Amino acid sequence: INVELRLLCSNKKLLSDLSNRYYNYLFQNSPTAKKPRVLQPFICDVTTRKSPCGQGTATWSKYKMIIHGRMFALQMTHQMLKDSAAFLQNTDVEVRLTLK
Amino acid sequence: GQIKGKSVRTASKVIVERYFNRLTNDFYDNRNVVIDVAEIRSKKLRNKVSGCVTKLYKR
Amino acid sequence: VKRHERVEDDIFNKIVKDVKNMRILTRTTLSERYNLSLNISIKLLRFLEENQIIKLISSHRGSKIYAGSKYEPLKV
Amino acid sequence: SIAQVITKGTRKTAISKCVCSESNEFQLMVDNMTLDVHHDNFLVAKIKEIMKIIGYEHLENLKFELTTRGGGPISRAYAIRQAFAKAVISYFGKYYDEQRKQDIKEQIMKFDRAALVADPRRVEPKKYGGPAARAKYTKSYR
Amino acid sequence: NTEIFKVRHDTFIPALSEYLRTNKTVVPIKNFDIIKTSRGKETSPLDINWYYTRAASIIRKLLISKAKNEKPLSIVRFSSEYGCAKDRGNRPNKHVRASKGIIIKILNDLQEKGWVEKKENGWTLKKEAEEVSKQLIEKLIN
Amino acid sequence: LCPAIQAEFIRSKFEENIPYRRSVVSAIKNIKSAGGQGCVIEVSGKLKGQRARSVKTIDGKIIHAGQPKEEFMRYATTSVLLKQGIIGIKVGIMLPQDDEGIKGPVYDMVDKIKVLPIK
Amino acid sequence: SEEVYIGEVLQTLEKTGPGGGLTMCQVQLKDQKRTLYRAIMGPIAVGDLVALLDCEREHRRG
Amino acid sequence: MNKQMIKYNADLETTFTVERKDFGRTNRRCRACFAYNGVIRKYDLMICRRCFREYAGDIGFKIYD
Amino acid sequence: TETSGDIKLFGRYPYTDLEVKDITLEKYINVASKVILPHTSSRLNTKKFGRTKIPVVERFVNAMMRKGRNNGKKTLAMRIVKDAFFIIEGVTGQNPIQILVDAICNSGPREDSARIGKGGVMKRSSVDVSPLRRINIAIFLLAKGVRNSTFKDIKMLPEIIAEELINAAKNTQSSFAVKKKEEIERIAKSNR
RNA sequence: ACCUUUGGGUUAAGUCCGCGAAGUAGUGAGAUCCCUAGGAUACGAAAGUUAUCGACAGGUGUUAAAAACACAGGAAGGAAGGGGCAAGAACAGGUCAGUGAUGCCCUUAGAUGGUAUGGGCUGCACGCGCACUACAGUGGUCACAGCAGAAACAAAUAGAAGUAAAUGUGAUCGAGAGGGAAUGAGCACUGUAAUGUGCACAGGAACGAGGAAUUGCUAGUAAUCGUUAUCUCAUUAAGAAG
Ligand SMILES: [K+]
Ligand SMILES: [K+]
Ligand SMILES: [Mg+2]
Ligand SMILES: [Mg+2]
Ligand SMILES: [Mg+2]
Ligand SMILES: [Mg+2]
Ligand SMILES: [Mg+2]
Ligand SMILES: [Mg+2]
Ligand SMILES: [Mg+2]
Ligand SMILES: [Mg+2]
Ligand SMILES: [Mg+2]
Ligand SMILES: [Zn+2]
Repeated sequence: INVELRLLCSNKKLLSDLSNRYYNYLFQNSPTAKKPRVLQPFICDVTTRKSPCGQGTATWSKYKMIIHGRMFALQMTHQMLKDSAAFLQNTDVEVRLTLK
Repeated sequence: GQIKGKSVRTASKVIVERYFNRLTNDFYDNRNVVIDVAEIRSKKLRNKVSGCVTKLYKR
Repeated sequence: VKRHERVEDDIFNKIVKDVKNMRILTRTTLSERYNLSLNISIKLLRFLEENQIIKLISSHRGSKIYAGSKYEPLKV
Repeated sequence: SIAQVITKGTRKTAISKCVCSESNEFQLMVDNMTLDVHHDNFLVAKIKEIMKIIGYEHLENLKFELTTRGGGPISRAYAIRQAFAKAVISYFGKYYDEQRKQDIKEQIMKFDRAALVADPRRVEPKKYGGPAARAKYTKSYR
Repeated sequence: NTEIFKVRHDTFIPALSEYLRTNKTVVPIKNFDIIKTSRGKETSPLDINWYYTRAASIIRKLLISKAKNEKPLSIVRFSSEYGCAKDRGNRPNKHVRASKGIIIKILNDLQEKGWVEKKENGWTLKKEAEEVSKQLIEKLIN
Repeated sequence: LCPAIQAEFIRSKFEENIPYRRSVVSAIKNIKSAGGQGCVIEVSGKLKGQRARSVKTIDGKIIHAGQPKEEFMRYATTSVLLKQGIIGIKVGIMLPQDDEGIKGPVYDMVDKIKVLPIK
Repeated sequence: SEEVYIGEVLQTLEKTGPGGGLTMCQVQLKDQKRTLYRAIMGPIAVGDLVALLDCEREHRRG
Repeated sequence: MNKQMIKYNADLETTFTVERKDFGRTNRRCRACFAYNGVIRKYDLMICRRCFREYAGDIGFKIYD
Repeated sequence: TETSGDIKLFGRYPYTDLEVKDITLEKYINVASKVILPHTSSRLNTKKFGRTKIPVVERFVNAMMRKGRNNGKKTLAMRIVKDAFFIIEGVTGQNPIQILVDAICNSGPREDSARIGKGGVMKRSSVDVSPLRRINIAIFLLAKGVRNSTFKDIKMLPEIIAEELINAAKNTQSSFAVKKKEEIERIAKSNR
């Protein structure tokens, strides 16, 4: 019955498009469709001096990479899970599944 | 240091010269007119334009 | 001269006569009028507030304030 | 169900929640302690201040529980004071006539606006090249 | 009910301390009269009965923990509760824990009297230790 | 519209021993003809003697500041080794607006205002 | 001895002095016809009352 | 490599083996340039602060704020 | 606990029937705003005359958080002044508040020295102080007198507060704050 | 050669308004972006989260325009606050000791190339730059509570990394019981190796508020107080970055 699908992605526009596409698919099948849950973004960061030597005013930069994520929890029969999984390929988004 | 500037002022004058029949004293009316009549993407710019249009109209 | 570590009988006698008609009195007064140390101004002052000769009017943290026989507060 | 309202009050990084309810007797608890048992007097002074500009007859037949997290000892007392202040106005608007809400609100607004609105004030971030938000490290010449 | 919060800590900790000593429920560590409570402290305690104030305050930590339904208390938790700021010469002061040996001895004494039960992830109260506290408070507030 | 191609056309011409001026002028024509709304080219090094210099060229519209630079601007850098030292080449191109989103952004710059005509 | 005159400020004119610390002001005395020109150094609002030690010493430059 | 050393006990007759722990600069050379100094070790990068800034945008790091 | 009546300072003092008693000062001294404890966070400092609307005893405790090491210790200041009011109310016999008011009235210098010369050398001259500056200096002097008096002396700090404030209200030579007000006015006159 | 023309008002800004032998488009500024403050009708049955929304000198009063201020309502009021990005031209400014970036000169089996075991980079008459603890009572000591940014913590009988500290109440001490420098015989830890670190006992130096000079800082700022599942890191922070 239940499935939880994690769409994980370090680009916001892609994840927004792919989730809108999958939401449209859900509402076109109409199994009591719903929005995705927007997850707390993972943020990995590094802070370093700009100059390659000691000279000048010490100026510092913070680089941060953001891994966005969205979860769909959903009700489907096993055939529809097996058949719909054909949607979950050729994406820069990484896709993962949980089941009970 | 709140000066409208040349882009905003040019656009505002073109609007009053052509839609005077549609404007009133009210900022909230005037903003509904510029949201229709113009292509302004930035939220901060459409407030500057609609504020400038009310001032021109009353002059 | 340095301060003292006793309240001898004749200093004790005259302090009783002196504490009446004084208003607010504090650790320092006993130690700067008479020659007593702070460690013996505390002990004497605490004694007189058990004997009902003086009355305590504040004791917030270590700051501690007393009153004698011619004190009188404000009235509404 | 018993008549109730819930409110939230904020100061710096402290957040507090107040629940307010119908009662036969006026009752108030903070950190599970009554006002006559609670260990910090600044909190107790800030509570009895706001309880006197509001008339005692407006706090009658009413009960309060305050809970809070974050900030520190001075900031939480103001956070609690806003949560308490907003509960009475919320209850009057919901369970009595709206004129009494307006009357009470004029009194609190005359006394202190910051009892009903939250200060947006927070600590400023540290920048590089100094110990804190604005102070610079010591330049030298010779 | 959460009966403990109805009385002030600086009346409760001194009150129980006498009931402990008059029944010898906890026994002093060897050299209690010259040992310090932490490496952060400057000198040994001014009260000879400091060991009993520790025992009285340990049962208070457990009563309030039970009142709020927290997870059981560990030897590490108690060591950080009693911690302080250590003096380091020519360097900033730094936070340091209490010494475990005192706390271990108190908890093992209380185990033998049936006052404290060891769980897999901490220590917990027992019926007798709850009822002593209950019957004290019922006199003390009156 | 690819700066990484054009920079390699430039690097080639240095090895072919052709003047930097002629090479750069050709590159700018190609970039503009293909529809780029502007571009920047800089050459730097021991280019005409023992004293090193850099020569920079600008054509059309180029954006330097803010978020509009991240969506309209494309850059490449390369270097060529010669008998006297390394000569460095920088190319930047500003993409055209494109309503189907192939050649550049769909939406034009955030600060441009357009007022509709009347019936 | 505590002689004093009370005067009402009617106008302010100029920020004055090294660093612009002072303000030139016009003051009328409360119980006399006299109206003076004076420099004052604090923040001043029109309709303030100020206490003078002399009714005569003047800043003629105005 | 985890190298091993022999050591003798107090009798100078019985022998035992102990392992050398891998620590210090000797194995943490920059993956782009073999440098021993200014190596960022976080997130299992092993890249020096000079090399990081030229490659950061290829890896996918950005300066947002 | 102690009371169920109207708002009194430290829950003790009357908070009514208060007179300034110098018309030059009237508008700039807040003895209106009924507060139980001399503490407020009211954000008036970001305004044009907002620091003149802060209540009187508040301005007076702020003056104590000084000498560097005591920055930020506002609770300590309240503890100190509370005790001083007990000493003063006792000694004087009148609302500590009227002692504080009269201390300010006397301790502000009325005439001052300043550089006037613009288009040449800077020559010193007498000048006349505004109402607001006059009270700002009064608090400053009262504070500076107290701090330096207590430094390496056996007497308790709340007691020194009572010594100075009485004397100041009574305009006696005994006050550090009053003496230094005479000095400034004499030098001002010398440069007249 | 070169100048585009009369220098009057305004803004942070040739930012703009007037007027002109000039007129039209651009770069730079602003806008945009990121964080902080307010906002479900969405999602969840847990009680939060996120949000294409909200402010424009818009309203009144100030009698050319551009603007500015004072009130008022408002979560928020004059660039909303704080960052980030950021013209053209320059400089014989710094780095060949970051680079399988690199020209030219030099060395190249008795090496200026590697490796291994040790020693130095940490030496001490002395002049300077930047930090850290102080000179007490607005203190010191004992105990007891109690609160962050949020959430990670085998065990330990004197003691030998960890989940705040200022702070709140009561005691105490009484004017070098403030202060912890050089040093003694010890007791442990990390390590391939102590020289490094922790702990206990003794010891108790200058310093009683600083000459000529000199450095930042306008509000949740300065100063105070702790903390780093941040960086260095086997072990080492009195350093940076939060
Ligand atoms: K260059
Ligand atoms: K420096
Ligand atoms: Mg110390
Ligand atoms: Mg731009
Ligand atoms: Mg600028
Ligand atoms: Mg022109
Ligand atoms: Mg910008
Ligand atoms: Mg050079
Ligand atoms: Mg060295
Ligand atoms: Mg000491
Ligand atoms: Mg360093
Ligand atoms: Zn590298």
